[PDB]
Amino acid sequence: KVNRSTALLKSLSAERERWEKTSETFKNQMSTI
Repeated sequence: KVNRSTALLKSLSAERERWEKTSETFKNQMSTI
């Protein structure tokens, strides 16, 4: 279904943004360990 495809597309784009934020947080934690 097209609606399901669009919903999962926007959800996975949000996941991409969240997980690149997680990656940069992981890079930040190296400075403090």
